[PDB]
Amino acid sequence: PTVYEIRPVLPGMSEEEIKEIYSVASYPKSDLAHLTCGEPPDRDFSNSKPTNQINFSTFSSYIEPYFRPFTEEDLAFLRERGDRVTPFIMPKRGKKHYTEIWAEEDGAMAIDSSPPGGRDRLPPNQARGSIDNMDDEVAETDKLSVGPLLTRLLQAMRPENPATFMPESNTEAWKKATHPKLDYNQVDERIKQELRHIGFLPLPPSSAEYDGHYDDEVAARLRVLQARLREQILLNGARKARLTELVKERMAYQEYQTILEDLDAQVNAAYLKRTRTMGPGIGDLARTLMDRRRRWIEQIGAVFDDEGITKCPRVEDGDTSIFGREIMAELIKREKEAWDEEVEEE
Amino acid sequence: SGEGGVKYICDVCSVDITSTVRIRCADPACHDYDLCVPCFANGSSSNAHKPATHSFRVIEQNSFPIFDPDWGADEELLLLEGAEIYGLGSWADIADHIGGYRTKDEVRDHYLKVYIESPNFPLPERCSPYDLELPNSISREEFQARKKRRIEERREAAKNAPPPQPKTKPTASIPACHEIQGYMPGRLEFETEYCNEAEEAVQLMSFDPGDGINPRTGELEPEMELKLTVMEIYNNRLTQRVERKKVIFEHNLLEYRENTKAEKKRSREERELLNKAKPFARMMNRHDFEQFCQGLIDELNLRQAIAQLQEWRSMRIGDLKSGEKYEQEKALRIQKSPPSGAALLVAPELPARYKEPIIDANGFPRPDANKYVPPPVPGVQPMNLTQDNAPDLHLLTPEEIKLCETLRIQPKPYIMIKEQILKEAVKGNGSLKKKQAKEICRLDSQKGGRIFDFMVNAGWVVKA
Amino acid sequence: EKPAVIEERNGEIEFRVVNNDGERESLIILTGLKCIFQKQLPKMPKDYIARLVYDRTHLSIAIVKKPLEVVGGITYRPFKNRKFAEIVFCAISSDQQVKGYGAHLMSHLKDYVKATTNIEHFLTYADNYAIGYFKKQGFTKEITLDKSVWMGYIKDYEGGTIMQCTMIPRIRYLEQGRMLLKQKECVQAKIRAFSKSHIVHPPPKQWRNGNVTPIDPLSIDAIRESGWSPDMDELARQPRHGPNYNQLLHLLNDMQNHASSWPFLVPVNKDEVVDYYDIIKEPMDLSTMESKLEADQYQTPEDFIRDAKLIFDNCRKYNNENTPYAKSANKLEKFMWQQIRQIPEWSHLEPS
Amino acid sequence: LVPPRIDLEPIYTALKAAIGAEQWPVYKETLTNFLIGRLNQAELSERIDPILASQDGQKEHLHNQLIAAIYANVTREMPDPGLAPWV
Repeated sequence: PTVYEIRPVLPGMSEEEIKEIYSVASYPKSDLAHLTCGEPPDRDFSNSKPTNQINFSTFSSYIEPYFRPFTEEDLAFLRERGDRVTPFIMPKRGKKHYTEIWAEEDGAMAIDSSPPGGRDRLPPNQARGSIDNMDDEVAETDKLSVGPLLTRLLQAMRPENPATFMPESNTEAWKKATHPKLDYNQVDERIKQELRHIGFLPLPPSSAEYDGHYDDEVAARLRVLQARLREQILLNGARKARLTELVKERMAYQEYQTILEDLDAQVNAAYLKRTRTMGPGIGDLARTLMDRRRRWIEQIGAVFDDEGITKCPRVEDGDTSIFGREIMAELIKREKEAWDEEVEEE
Repeated sequence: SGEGGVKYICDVCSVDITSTVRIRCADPACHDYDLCVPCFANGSSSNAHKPATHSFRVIEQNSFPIFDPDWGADEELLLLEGAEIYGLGSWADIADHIGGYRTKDEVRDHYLKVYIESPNFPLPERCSPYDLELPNSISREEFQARKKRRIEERREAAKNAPPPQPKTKPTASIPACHEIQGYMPGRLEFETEYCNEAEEAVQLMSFDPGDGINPRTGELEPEMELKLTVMEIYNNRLTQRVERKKVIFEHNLLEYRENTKAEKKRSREERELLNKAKPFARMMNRHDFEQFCQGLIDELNLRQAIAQLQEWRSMRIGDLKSGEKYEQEKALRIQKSPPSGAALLVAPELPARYKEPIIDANGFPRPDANKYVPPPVPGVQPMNLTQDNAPDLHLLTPEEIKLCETLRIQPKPYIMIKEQILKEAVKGNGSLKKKQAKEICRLDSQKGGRIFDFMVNAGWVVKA
Repeated sequence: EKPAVIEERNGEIEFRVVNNDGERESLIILTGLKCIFQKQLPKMPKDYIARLVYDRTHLSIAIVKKPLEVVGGITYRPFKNRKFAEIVFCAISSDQQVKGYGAHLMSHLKDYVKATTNIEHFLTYADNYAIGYFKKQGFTKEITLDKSVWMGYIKDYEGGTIMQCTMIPRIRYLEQGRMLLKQKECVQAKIRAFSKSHIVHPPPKQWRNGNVTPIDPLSIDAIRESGWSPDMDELARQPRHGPNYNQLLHLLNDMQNHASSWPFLVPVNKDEVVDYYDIIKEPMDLSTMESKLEADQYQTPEDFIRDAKLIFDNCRKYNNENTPYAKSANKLEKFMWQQIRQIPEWSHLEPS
Repeated sequence: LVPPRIDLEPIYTALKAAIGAEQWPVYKETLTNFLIGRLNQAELSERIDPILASQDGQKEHLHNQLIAAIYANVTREMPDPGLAPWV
């Protein structure tokens, strides 16, 4: 007469029929499974376990530093931005070669290795010779130059794949024109004046550091790295600012919990004595501690109601980063403003 | 005996006849008088049994297939009786009771196929008792012979069967297989937790039977509410344990060896910085913490490299190779009296990840924060150009340094020749004849020709 | 129907499945179960039981009286992804044990798990005196699950005896009685439909004249159609196990139950100790002798007596007399000699 | 005897129109920095090649034309002192 098998369950079914299926006349409502740290990885643990464990004391001491309470001592690590003046200096080429200063401890200067072509420590930046002395033999030796400014101007051109067609030069009247004979020390000055007239060079003071080797191969690397450092400091500042924003609410929660726990301990220890002596009516202290605990919780803890005060964002949830661009941009802008203000003050 | 069955013994020979064909006297004068077939064959009579004029009944053993060809009525009945006694599921005892050397696997499969997993429901077999095809299909003699042969073969095999291997020590789970004293990866539970002494306050709690609500007030009586209030704290302690475990699982803090090795490989200042930045891991995920630490390390390395280069530039060192040479010689001198990040940033070739701004122009940080070939002129051997030999090498364009090498001419003479040719061309609208350039160069014909072709291809002059 | 069934039908008792959610009734039920389990397992620390019962991952099925009084229940932790569940506690109050609630409670637990999830196998570490109950409820001491499924997942318990039960799919254990009874009724009706024992045959024709002489059973038509053979007639009187299987099983259960035979329950591990095998050329334990008995290698009781004596001798040889090992071995010897002396047959085998 | 200068207004206005006042400040800054002697050919090329890129090739031509005009004026009259009014 009765059903001999177990009926399968279906979603959204009435409680009475649920109990009919179960036959146990009750069941938990919340499975409580969402508090699981995670389903076991479903592996094969039969592999021979290691024969050398690490004493749990060492592991506890190893993980202790990650959970210590926040203090004002570590609230000053962040809020510190460091030095921002010295790294952004560009020194010039030094006078004494490192070998000489090294020799400036004993009698090791007896040998002079001044380059024959590097007289006066400036082999370049000294126009010398003219096309009259040009020869195949000398073409292999840098005995002839044109001066610094003219060299830079000429190399400023760029090769494509005519460029010397001047507007009115095609006329025989221009063809008949003559010219003087200048010299490199004069051509450089003339080019300087011309670029002054155009606007590519500063106007002279109201009434050229070619010896510093400022384009040296080292200087380019120094400039690159200085740009990178100025780039990174702002990002570090933004991240530290966000961390400061979070740490303060965390500290407030710490200060609330450290007072909640004392009441918890007192109310817990004021009942163990009842079991110990086995008694009778509840004491006045045990009656009035519960109201105090409930008042504290229900009133004060409402402020900390936000869920994030005790949770650690998980990667699996998705874009849970606390460093979203939409806020990092503004943090970086504010940090740059602060840096500019400090520079103006400094 | 724990068995609840009934043992039947003959009333003449006192021999068990429960599992054998026997004959019973039907005369009312004899009550429960069972005679074994040998007793009713040899005709040994006792008490009031009269084998001369009293009718008898033949008790058959019911040996023939009904459900399974290899199983008879007696075996099925023993199966069900054991299920009643030994319980439906305890297969070893029921299999032993049935007999026939049917291992627990065979009995289990038989019961499943015949009753549990079959084209049938709790009404056994196809339709009804009227179906008698199987019993008539095989004669009783053939089935008995097959059973006897099987039993004899199994008995001989068991007599000659190898002895069972002794049971080894039971395979204890020992959940401590992880590389940590007191951790159970299969359960995700430690053996010593955060507040393992939290149970010390609730391990003696007892509740009054049948209570819970005041019979008068309708509110929980004072002792009940006091007892309940000391469970909330225990639940909160459990939740705190859970949160601590959740933090531990992320960041891979369970890898002692890897983390310790990585910490060892680092230098002193980086180690101090990481130890200072450690506490903030609780508020970030894995990637965020990795980016934070990497950014700090990158800033430190950049500062070190910039300081090193500034120190170099003041000693008159004019190239990275000579800088490294000087550093080696200074190490050797201070002795007389893998490479680190600061040593990679100053390498002659910069790392790829330092050739683009970290945060773009519009203020948003990047997501990944942390040619004309002149022919070789005959009889021309190119000479390598070195920064020590060529003073003004760092200005020539890449398209012209190849020509300089191929033509065996130093930079400054090349610049002078370029200037002279440019002046001569510009003076005359930019057009000149090939012999004009050949004369202007004042060198071998091939060299002047090649330089003129390069210039005209570039576009700074035009051939007349 | 046992008294438990009628009590349940009339509302005297009622079952509840409760977990540590944080309600009022759940806490009362869990605390009652904790108290009962602490009473029945005085050896294990109370803190361990308190932690296990009040856990957020275990379940609990309890039998609750009308004035909210708990009589007994079971605790378990289901491993859903591995298709098996662990039973960690089980007990019924001693004063109310006579009613017979154990079978009903186990049936209810099995049915609930079967009709709520998709688990198959139950693994448990049975007590030393609940083995009879577990065996009667379908469990067996032999494990048919692979080592990888239940290693590193379940927890060891010193002094326990692991067991495994494989549920039979798509059956209702609560109604097992009526279903099995109907199956038995159909089988019996089928047997009766062919049995010829209802025919009252006349006396043998050879004996009709008053003379009694031997008669071949196969000669009679009824017996001939019955398929009787001398071979099967002689074979049916030979028990599967040895004739002394029942008595030796009584003795084995008695000695295993005895707390004085704990060290010999399981063999010594080769990894833990190396010299145990090097010193003893005939290492014997209770499991090995039990298996050999199952193999019928022991032809005479002298074999079992010698095996026990050699177990004691090996225990004394590997462990010093001063150490408790050999003293406990000699005490267990006094115990099995006690049991044998209680048996008149084996009393004369004691040497002088 | 010294010939007259060469008109430069068109050669610079065309350049200013071609580059585009958007990217023009970068081009001017890079060119003046290189002229002063604070860069090498690698940096100047890296910074200016994108600006002077074109398919019709009327930007590099204007650059070369302006440089050639500046060079060739060297042998003509000295202009009126001061920044040119037409800038």
